[PDB]
Amino acid sequence: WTATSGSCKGRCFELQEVGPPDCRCDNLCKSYSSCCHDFDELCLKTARGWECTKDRCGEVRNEENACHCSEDCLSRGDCCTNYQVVCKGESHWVDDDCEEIKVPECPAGFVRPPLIIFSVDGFRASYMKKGSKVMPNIEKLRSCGTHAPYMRPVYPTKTFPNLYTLATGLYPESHGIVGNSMYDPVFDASFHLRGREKFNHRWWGGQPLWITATKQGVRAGTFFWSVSIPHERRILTILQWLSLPDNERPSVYAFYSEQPDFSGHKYGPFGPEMTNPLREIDKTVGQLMDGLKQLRLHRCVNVIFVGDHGMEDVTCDRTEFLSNYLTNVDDITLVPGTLGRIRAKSINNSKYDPKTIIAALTCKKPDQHFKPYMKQHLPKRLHYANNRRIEDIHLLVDRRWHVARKPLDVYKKGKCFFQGDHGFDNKVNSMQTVFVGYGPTFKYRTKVPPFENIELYNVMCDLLGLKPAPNNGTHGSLNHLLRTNTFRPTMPDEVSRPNYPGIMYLQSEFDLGCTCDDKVENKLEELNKRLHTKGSTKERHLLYGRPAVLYRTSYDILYHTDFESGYSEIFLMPLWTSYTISKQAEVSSIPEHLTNCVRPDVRVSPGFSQNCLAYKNDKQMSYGFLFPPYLSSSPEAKYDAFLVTNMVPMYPAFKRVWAYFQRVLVKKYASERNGVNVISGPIFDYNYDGLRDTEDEIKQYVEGSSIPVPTHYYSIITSCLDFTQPADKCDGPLSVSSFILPHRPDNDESCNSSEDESKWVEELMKMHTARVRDIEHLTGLDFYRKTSRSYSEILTLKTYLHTYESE
Ligand SMILES: *[C@@H]1O[C@H](CO)[C@@H](O[C@@H]2O[C@H](CO)[C@@H](O[C@@H]3O[C@H](CO[C@H]4O[C@H](CO)[C@@H](O)[C@H](O[C@H]5O[C@H](CO)[C@@H](O)[C@H](O)[C@@H]5O[C@H]5O[C@H](CO)[C@@H](O)[C@H](O)[C@@H]5O)[C@@H]4O)[C@@H](O)[C@H](O[C@H]4O[C@H](CO)[C@@H](O)[C@H](O)[C@@H]4O[C@H]4O[C@H](CO)[C@@H](O)[C@H](O)[C@@H]4O)[C@@H]3O)[C@H](O)[C@H]2NC(C)=O)[C@H](O)[C@H]1NC(C)=O
Ligand SMILES: CC(C)(C)c1cc(Cl)c(C#N)cc1OCc1n[nH]c2ncccc12
Ligand SMILES: [Ca+2]
Ligand SMILES: [Ca+2]
Ligand SMILES: [Cl-]
Ligand code: NA
Ligand code: NA
Ligand SMILES: [Zn+2]
Repeated sequence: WTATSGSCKGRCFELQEVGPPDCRCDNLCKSYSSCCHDFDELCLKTARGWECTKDRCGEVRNEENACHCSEDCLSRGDCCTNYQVVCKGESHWVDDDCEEIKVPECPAGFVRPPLIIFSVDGFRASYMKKGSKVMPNIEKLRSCGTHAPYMRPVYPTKTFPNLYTLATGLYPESHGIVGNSMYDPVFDASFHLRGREKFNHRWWGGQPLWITATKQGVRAGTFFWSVSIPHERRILTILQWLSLPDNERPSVYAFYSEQPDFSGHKYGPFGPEMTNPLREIDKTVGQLMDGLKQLRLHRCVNVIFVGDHGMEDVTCDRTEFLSNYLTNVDDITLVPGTLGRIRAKSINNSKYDPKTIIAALTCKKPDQHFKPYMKQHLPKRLHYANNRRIEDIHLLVDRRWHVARKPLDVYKKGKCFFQGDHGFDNKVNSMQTVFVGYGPTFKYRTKVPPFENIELYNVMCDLLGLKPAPNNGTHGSLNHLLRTNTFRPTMPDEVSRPNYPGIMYLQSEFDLGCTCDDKVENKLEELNKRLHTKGSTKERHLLYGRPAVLYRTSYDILYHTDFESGYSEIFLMPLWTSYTISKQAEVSSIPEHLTNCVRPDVRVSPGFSQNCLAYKNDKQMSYGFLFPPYLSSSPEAKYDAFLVTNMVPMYPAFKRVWAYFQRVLVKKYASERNGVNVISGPIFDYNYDGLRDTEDEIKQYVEGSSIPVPTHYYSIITSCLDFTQPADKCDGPLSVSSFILPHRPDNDESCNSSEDESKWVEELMKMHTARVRDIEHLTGLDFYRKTSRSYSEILTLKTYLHTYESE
């Protein structure tokens, strides 16, 4: 209940929320059906429109007008935004030449440059270029300020997940807004676009920027605007708040436009009808900047122009129906569209089986436009699993397509309405969105590389002098956007120092069940192999320092001619293995006599070694090697590759992937990149939280042993960004690509896996591309500790994702 017979007189767009049943005069009142009776009359005035004209100049103040052209309007803070242009001979902001803002130029009583976030729904990255002729205000922001060619959204590429990521720095799995629609089984409650449950605070995890600000003494404007408040009134309200007294005035503000998303759904991303919404958004930007200029704030305020996601061409005819695959289609609930989420219609049905649903949806039609996954098997770059609101079964839908339960869902919701949609995999080009920063704290005329929207919360906090709440950004990775206010991070401290074992065991102390045909015998070459086991080639194979171990554990550094490793006594395998392959390196085969060779490592105790008998007796599990025997520098060096300390457990199906990567792709990348340094290793993430498992979280071991089975294998492949220099003699910036491959007992994910590895393996590896940072979270390791580069630059490198999309 609301007692709507109080009044909004002098309270219009009040910042503090008053509690029921007292009637409200803030934005949200409309969305809650709780505004006072006179809210429209007093707070939503429209009389005479939004622009001054010559005949209104110097008018007598009429309080009914939407905005004012009277002499007193500047001091009242309520002129139409074009007032000084029409009445005082001033230029529009867009007509002024760009001049570098070297320092904030703020009115007295301004303690810090304010931040205004201008968010645009569905603003696809390529609009900046393709629409530039109709968006002069936006183009001036972009060209004069700091811009990226695009910004990567989070998955799913929907509105609420991305806007709340912008506000928190968190992945959807952590903040809780995992889609525009959700069921929470602990609450037994549903979240929808329509209606009232979406306002309950239990949906919204983390700490959004407005709360971070408020807790630290910085006042915030509203972030959520009711759909019926027109854009001109949103801008006027921001400008009015900016004229408040110092003690009352917010420092952070947000504007939101429902466009161009609204029209893009109807007409497609480049429909001819899209030109007008882009014109209109630009006009609104022009109003803001003109308004700021009137207040003498245009060289004081930092402005962020940012989108939530892009838009793709999607029509009703490109719909896959689960009714064409499953017999049991009425025993499931599907969350449909540009992603699929499946759960049981009834939790009383004990004949519901996820395995049989997945199998009925796997590779059933030759041009099938979706792929089913258990959520823990989704590419780790998506970070889309660790939330009870994300259903166990997930469908990744091909760009340009939808998935639905039955045809009737599409025509009874029989002809097609829509031509655009979004929600797809966040690496897809059409889903990419925009970032522009303009103001005293941003750089002048500066282009920066594409980056992820999870990074922006930290920067917004830096722009406002706030300490960010714990989040998924990597604070410092965006310092290159900023003139000043940089955050100066330090490297994390190493927690565990390594042991450096020498030769401590005789061959006969081992009873591992391993064989090797290696009884094959010189003081020239005897001292030389000794130097290699003490680390004489380490400078070649460990280019960026050894990774630091950031948790408590017991591990050994092991040196060899061709590779170096950090060997875990707890997990009985390397945490990491590092090696460099020059452009000139040669690929050889595993000699016939060494096919089943595994050799005891006399530096490492039997008790902390793997054994071959375990693999013999585990009928499902085989083994691979981290440093590949195929890339040995010489016949004699190859024996090192067969050490028991270089062995890792591998399903035969996965060994097909791994063998092709090692035998073919590494050498290909070395030829293309002019050498590469490779770091490879295992990952254990049995609870799919994106974070390194402790020993007691491991769910699977090689049968009859304490050898833990990795969930994933990673590689980090580094070279010189200037590819005219070899990877091992690089003077400047680095270039990286990485992956986190799921360690699966089948290749069901790859529908073409019966074919030669040259037709499917690289495609798999591209799907599972990763950031170095993702591998850091999953391993508790810290890479690139010893380079010549600035730490901020290295942080940027660690956040890079190699996407494999063209332009
Ligand atoms: C991305 O960045 C984020 C933020 O940095 C990272 O998330 C953090 O990860 C930490 C480790 O997983 C985690 O720390 C835990 O916090 C517990 C207290 O949690 C509450 O308080 C915080 C602080 O205000 C709050 O933010 C939390 O909010 C979550 O939950 C509510 C709903 O309940 C949601 O509104 C919200 O969206 C959020 O949900 C997300 O996180 C939770 C986990 O907290 C997930 O379950 C959800 O699916 C969702 O992803 C909480 O309200 C604390 O109690 C934990 O302590 C246990 O573990 C320690 C280890 O040191 C152990 O010593 C203790 O014994 C203790 O164990 C006891 O509980 C166990 C489980 O009940 C039990 O088995 C034991 O036997 C013990 O009884 C733990 O420290 C931190 O909360 C989150 N923060 C957020 C915001 O998500 C994320 O990791 C980053 N991602 C990547 C990939 O890097
Ligand atoms: C989390 C939240 C959605 C409040 C949000 C976050 C940020 Cl960071 C911004 C910014 N800039 C805007 C935000 O909301 C804008 C908004 N208003 N009205 C809407 N209606 C439908 C959909 C979105 C909106
Ligand atoms: Ca949106
Ligand atoms: Ca884990
Ligand atoms: Cl109302
Ligand atoms: Na086996
Ligand atoms: Na297959
Ligand atoms: Zn949309």
